[PDB]
Amino acid sequence: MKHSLPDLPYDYGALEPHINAQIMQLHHSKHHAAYVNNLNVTEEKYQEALAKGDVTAQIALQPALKFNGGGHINHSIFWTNLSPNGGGEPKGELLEAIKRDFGSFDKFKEKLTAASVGVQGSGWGWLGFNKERGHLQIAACPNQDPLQGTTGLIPLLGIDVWEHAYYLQYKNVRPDYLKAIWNVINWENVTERYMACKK
Amino acid sequence: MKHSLPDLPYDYGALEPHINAQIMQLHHSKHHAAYVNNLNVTEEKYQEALAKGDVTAQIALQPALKFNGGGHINHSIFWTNLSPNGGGEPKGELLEAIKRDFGSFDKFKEKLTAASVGVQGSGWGWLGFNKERGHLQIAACPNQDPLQGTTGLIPLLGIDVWEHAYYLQYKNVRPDYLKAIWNVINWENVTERYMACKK
Amino acid sequence: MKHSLPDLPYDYGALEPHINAQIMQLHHSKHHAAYVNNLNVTEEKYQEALAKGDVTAQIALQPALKFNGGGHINHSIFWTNLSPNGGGEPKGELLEAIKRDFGSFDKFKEKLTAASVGVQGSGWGWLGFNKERGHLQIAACPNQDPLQGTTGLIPLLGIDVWEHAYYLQYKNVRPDYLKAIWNVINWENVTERYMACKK
Amino acid sequence: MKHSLPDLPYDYGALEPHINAQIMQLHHSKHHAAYVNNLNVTEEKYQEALAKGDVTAQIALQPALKFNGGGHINHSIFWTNLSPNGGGEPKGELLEAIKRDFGSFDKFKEKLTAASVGVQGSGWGWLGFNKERGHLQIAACPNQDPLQGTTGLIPLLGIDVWEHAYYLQYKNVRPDYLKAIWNVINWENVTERYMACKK
Ligand SMILES: [Mn+2]
Ligand SMILES: [Mn+2]
Ligand SMILES: [Mn+2]
Ligand SMILES: [Mn+2]
Repeated sequence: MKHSLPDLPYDYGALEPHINAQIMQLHHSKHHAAYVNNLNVTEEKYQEALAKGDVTAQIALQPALKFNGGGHINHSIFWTNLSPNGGGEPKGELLEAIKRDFGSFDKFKEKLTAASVGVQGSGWGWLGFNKERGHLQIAACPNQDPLQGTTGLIPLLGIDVWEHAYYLQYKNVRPDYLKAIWNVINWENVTERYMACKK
Repeated sequence: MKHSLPDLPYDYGALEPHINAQIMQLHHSKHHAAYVNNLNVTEEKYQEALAKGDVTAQIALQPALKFNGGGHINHSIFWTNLSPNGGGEPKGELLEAIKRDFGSFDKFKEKLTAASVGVQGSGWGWLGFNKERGHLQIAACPNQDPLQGTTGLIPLLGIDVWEHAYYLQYKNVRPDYLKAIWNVINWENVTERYMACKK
Repeated sequence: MKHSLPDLPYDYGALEPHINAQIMQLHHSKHHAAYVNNLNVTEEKYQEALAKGDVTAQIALQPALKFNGGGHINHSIFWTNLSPNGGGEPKGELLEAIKRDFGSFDKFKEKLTAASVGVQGSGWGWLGFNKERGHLQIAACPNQDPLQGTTGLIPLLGIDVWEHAYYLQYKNVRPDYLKAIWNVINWENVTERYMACKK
Repeated sequence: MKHSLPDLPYDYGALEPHINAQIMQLHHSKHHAAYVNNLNVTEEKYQEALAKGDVTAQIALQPALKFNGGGHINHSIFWTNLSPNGGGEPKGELLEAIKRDFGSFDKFKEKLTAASVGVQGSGWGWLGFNKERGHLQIAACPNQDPLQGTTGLIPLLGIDVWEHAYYLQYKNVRPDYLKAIWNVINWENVTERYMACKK
């Protein structure tokens, strides 16, 4: 059905000094663009194999489908999770859910930071919503494996810990990047995603 | 177009005493039948998701697509790899390739046996053809991961080491099953698959 | 110090008609016995590699360490999770936690059944305790990957869905085995494991 | 047995302009150093669990052992695979093996480049020696999974395609990094590793 690179909801430098403009521009215009481009190529090749009934070709295409498809899913959410007007704490029912499920907002930040810094290799840290249990949940995903597609949790807030998300600015020091990104979390967007999870 | 369960090319009791009739009937009429049906179900849900551009739904279906699709691929080859007219050693160029790539037929049997008995959990041992290198190659695959779809090798001979392939007759002693199955290998079919790889 | 095969706490035929005596004897005296012995073999080779600083040899041994070590861990819990005095529903705080975290005992049974029947290939379904969140949690594990070692959840109740756990009696119909096993769950043991988690 | 960060066999700027000095210094003094440091911590924790017979703790430590242990193995080989005096083509039996197993030196470069650029996420491209088959073989490894520990192939030449190996200089354009690194391949070292594989 054709996938497209979404416009960034802000200027490439809007998240400075926490994530610099060179990273944002590369991350959106090169990395996410490649995922979209390679996803469209892979989807067309899957339509051919499916019409041909070639199951071997379908299975051979699965790694590229999950990698680029997950990449598209994850980054499309990620851009909306950040804002130049972000930072601080959420309000209302989301903040109450965070206190109820994690103890406090500070304890939640520790848990999500720990999950993000604990990713060995490329991956993502996620705050998600468990619809079956009706409460928040933190999970980590490898490479571009998307949260809902691989675990069923509804994504609320994602932290990209691929090296291209921080290396130009923070080099190997991923914890400095994790501390900085809290200043640009768009809690308005995370609240919207949380409210959508409830009828 | 759909996928269908192939008829077994021989009687359910044709491979006794090496593989008994209760195993052959369950393995074909229950296990393979389930894979083919569930593959068609999974493909239909993927057909819908692909047209809808729902990448999350596509990625969520990948485990079932590889598992049932691989199940169909692997067992369809497996039935042709066995025959009451089987056993012994291959002839002609396949035997020459085995001696060239593995040293001898007996050395090849140990390597394929070792790969099959070495599967921890469910899986398959494979003799394949490496098209890029132009020679034979042995590999092991977990669960129903199909050989060509996951490694690119062209399948020539597969050994199913799922417990349902032997447990009723050999119980926990997988090596006893592996010793017996050499008596029913259809080297005519494996030779046909090998000759198709070279041109 | 070594690891040893624990005696089964009941007769091999004590769980009939739900799990027959041939399965119980093979499962304990053949399968679990193999895991314990091979675990001790693998640990000794790792003991040597660790003292030698041979990291390649250590890493090569990890699949066998997790597989046989998990095999020992999982089955040692499994035997205590079953009893001829089992069946029915738990009492006290465990039942209260089940109702609180899953809605009802019946809803909990479906979720654990769904996780167990959903294992593609060999594996286990688990009811566990999340120490960080302080509540119950269901998870599925592949092959012999143990629950606490791979996810941190404390094991309370495990359902072995390897084919050797049911095939002789129920053949391919894993749901028939899952329905039967609820009749022999030792809720006294699961309650003991749950109460140890809270302090 | 205590692991230590090996000295780099050359100056941090010795591989310029192909890999810049900032990358080499970060790669050796920060990334490899961390692998060594975290490996030593993990090994000490494994000795405690092993003496305690805590198999759960051993299995929980396996990801960090493979990650940091593999990281140490892979980078220790990598530094020796490069040299300011490198580039060009190998001579003697290694060059003959490359021509025999891959067709030509240029075709081999294409195959190893393709394997390296094909790594989705973090990982490594390897030219290895298959001792059982007695010929060269190309393989790719995810994250820090070491070649010999996970596949049995003897490592001859490794290409690190983690983003920290090239991103500061080449950004997202991994193919430009792969083309440049051929100018500093230490074929003297690769030849030594190849000759050691033969009696
Ligand atoms: Mn990214
Ligand atoms: Mn089968
Ligand atoms: Mn078992
Ligand atoms: Mn590196």
